[PDB]
Amino acid sequence: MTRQEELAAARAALHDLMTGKRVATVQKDGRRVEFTATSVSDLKKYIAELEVQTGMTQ
Repeated sequence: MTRQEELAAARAALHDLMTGKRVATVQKDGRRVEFTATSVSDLKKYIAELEVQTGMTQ
């Protein structure tokens, strides 16, 4: 129902990784999101997709 939200929260850290955060690492039911302040940009796109996927069922 709403599993992409958890890491989408990780996105929150990720967008922060760009400045505040530094390294995000989460566990999902299909893929893994482990990133730092080097690929977080490319990741933010991936996580951004994730984000938009959040609350897929409301």
